[PDB]
Amino acid sequence: EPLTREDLIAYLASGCKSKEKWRIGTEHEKFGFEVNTLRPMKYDQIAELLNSIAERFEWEKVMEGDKIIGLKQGKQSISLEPGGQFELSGAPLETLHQTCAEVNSHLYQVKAVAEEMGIGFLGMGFQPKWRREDIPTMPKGRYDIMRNYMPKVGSLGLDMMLRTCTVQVNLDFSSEADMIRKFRAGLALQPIATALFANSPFTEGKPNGFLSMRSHIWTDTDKDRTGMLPFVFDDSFGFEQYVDYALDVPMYFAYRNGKYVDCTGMTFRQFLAGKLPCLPGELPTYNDWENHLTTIFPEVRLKRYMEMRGADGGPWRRLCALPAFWVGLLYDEDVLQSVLDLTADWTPAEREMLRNKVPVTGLKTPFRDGLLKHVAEDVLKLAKDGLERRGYKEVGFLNAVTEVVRTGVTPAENLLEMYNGEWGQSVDPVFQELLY
Amino acid sequence: EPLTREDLIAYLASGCKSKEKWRIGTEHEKFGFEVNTLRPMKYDQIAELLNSIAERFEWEKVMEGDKIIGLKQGKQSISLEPGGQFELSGAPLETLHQTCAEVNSHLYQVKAVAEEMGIGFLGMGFQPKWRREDIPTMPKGRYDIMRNYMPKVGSLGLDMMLRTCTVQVNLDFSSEADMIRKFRAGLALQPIATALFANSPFTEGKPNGFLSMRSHIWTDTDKDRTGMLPFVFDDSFGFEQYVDYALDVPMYFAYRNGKYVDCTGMTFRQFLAGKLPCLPGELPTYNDWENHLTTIFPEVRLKRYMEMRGADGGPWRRLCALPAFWVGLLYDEDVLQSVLDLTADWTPAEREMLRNKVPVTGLKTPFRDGLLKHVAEDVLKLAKDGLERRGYKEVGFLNAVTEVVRTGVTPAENLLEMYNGEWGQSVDPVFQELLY
Ligand SMILES: N[C@@H](CCC(=O)O)C(=O)O
Ligand SMILES: N[C@@H](CCC(=O)O)C(=O)O
Ligand SMILES: [Mg+2]
Ligand SMILES: [Mg+2]
Repeated sequence: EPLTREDLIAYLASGCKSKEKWRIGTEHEKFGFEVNTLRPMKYDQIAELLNSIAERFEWEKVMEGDKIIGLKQGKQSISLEPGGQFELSGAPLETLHQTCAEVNSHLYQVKAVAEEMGIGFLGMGFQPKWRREDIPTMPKGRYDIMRNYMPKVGSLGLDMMLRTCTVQVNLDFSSEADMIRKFRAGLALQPIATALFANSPFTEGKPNGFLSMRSHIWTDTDKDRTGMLPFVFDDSFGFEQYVDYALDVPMYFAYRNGKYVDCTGMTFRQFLAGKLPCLPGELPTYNDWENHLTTIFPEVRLKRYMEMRGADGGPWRRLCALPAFWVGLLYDEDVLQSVLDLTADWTPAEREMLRNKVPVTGLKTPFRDGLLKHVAEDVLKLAKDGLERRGYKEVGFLNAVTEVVRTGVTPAENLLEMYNGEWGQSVDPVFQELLY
Repeated sequence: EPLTREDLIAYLASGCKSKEKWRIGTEHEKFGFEVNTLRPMKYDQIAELLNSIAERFEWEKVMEGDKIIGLKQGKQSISLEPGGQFELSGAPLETLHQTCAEVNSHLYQVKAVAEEMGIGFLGMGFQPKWRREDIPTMPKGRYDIMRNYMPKVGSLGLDMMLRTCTVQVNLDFSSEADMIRKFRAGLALQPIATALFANSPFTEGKPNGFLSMRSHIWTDTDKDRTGMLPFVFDDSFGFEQYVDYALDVPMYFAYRNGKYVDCTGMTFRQFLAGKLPCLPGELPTYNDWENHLTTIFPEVRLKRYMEMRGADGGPWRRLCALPAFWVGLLYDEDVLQSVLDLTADWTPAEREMLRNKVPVTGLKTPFRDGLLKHVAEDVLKLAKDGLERRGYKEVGFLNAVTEVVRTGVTPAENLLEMYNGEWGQSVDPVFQELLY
């Protein structure tokens, strides 16, 4: 009995969980580099790193052919982005104390192997030193397919793939109503998160004119699968409408017979009808749908959980702060409403503007009769309220962004200040400044 | 059916484990201090620390009355030495990668709570700044009993209790023959470990004339229950002879009716006969025997496992190095024999001398036609051989002592060099230098 559109809707809806079952999934990506040369870490070094972590700390190996590309341990996964960015996808955890302990565990295991390899890790949103052609490409079929497709849909998507790092958080919803509310809160506030975590002002050894070049890159990666999703704020919005959106987003690939088939320029509607030209007659599974859902990259993404996709990679205290920010805003029901009331009369154009201007000016971005800084003050207060109300003593995790909001000065701006003062207008010291 | 001497022997013998079942138990102690004042951390702060770790990181509370004095999580325990020294007693682990991960986990959890309390931790062998009367006394009955007894048996035992920190390792034996061999290897080499980890040259803000004042303190704590145990090297030595030794060591207390009874100046032989004056008619259990065994403090201690008791507390890389040192020497059968051959013609006087002089001169201690440094070169080579042969890639854990052996310069000596140069003959910067 083949899958239908209605099944695809139900798949998203099956993510619905009672408040007591809500968890926090935190993912972050890091640039590996040779300590002596600063050169980006190569696949051969990455494979040694993965193999050694697996043996020392009891992880299961994830393979593509004879190539190790990741690790699994319970509900944690370690994986590789296209330019070797080294990712932890954490477990679904109950508290942010557990989240930060999980981040520390990972950083410890990584460094315990990498140190004798002469390898360091950098927490930034965009690779500050090296050109696109300097970046190692990982031996993964799905990335080869994507690398070929990116140039067809934008100028900066290859930089997304090879030269950016994010920290994100994955969160749960209890119902469609709850999902709609979190999606709208998450989208309206995403540019505030982008500003607070902005950490990518350098390209190839110089300032690039941005505070988050990473966030900027996502505005010219591919228009079919990015952005602020204004339709989410339409009264019609719901699981059904997100499915229709996703069905309109062209496919990258389908996994069949052990490998990723290039299905670029094709649609999941074709797949549903058994009429994918890359796979004539094959019918999709839930895994196929899940796979397709994971090729969509808006500022907030929906699957069986919701992803806040807004934020630059950063040092460990910000890795623990990102999930804390969103937990406080979205996991307290009153605070969630407060965000909705705060952002209720924001127009589609205003949201779009904030998303587009924040990468340049961060919290100094003008907004109405003031700066984005003033809105960030209100939102941070709310985030702290929600952590306090959770009763787990998690509010100290927002310490790492309290000073940013207070001063209106982003992390990227602090880096630029060092670059111009103490660093003698070189980015090389950032590899010590932001070393894990 | 009451316990007999033969049962007490069998209790030690029940520790015997097949090589595949051997594990590594690592314990270390740390001084807590207020970051601003450097004052030693008080019991009220300690209780908050313990309570917060328990709640955040899921530890079970260990109580004495309404007073929290420790935590339990599986086979790990956190506990308090008499002056508040903050101890982790780790799980029995298979590899040193696991050991060091365990140390990191603990340091992370401690710091994650202590930072907002304004509390730091110092890894040293002896409290470098404060007087004996400055040290908080923990509200534990068994320590109150001990504090009263110490002055009756030495001048420095109160300093042992209040002002020292160790890192130790607990290891397994397969049989009585194996136990005898490890005990003799462990005793003969203990002063080499003491020298390599020597990290206590300051008393009350000045140099005290030693490299390990901590190790020195153990030579005037109590002669009945300390030292190099020359009888271990007698041909008669075995489980039986250790039991006779322990039976000769006077008791501190017995736990009965929820509390520690003062049984100082009494013996376990009295207990065995039901003739303890502190507990007339009570007969001992295995727990009572275990309790008594844990009031014996030689350079190597025997219970159901063997403890290397030689080494000063220190920074995290030395916490992982201590257990690695002994694992390489004692857990490879060939290396174990090599240690025995190396130390075969060492006399009781020579061993005693090394134990007594190492606290003053470390690796510069004369020994025969050279310095202790030259013996340490041989022993470190052997330790590395044993780690290599284990096949777990654990040899990098001896990196933290390779330079000490090479140069013949102890950690204590490096501290003294800083004290006299950069620190302006104050010990206060050690609280930053050796901050966890
Ligand atoms: N590395 C991308 C995110 C890639 C992904 O996980 O989809 C970024 O910096 O935003
Ligand atoms: N704190 C003591 C060891 C105490 C014990 O655990 O018996 C030392 O520095 O050696
Ligand atoms: Mg990723
Ligand atoms: Mg102890």
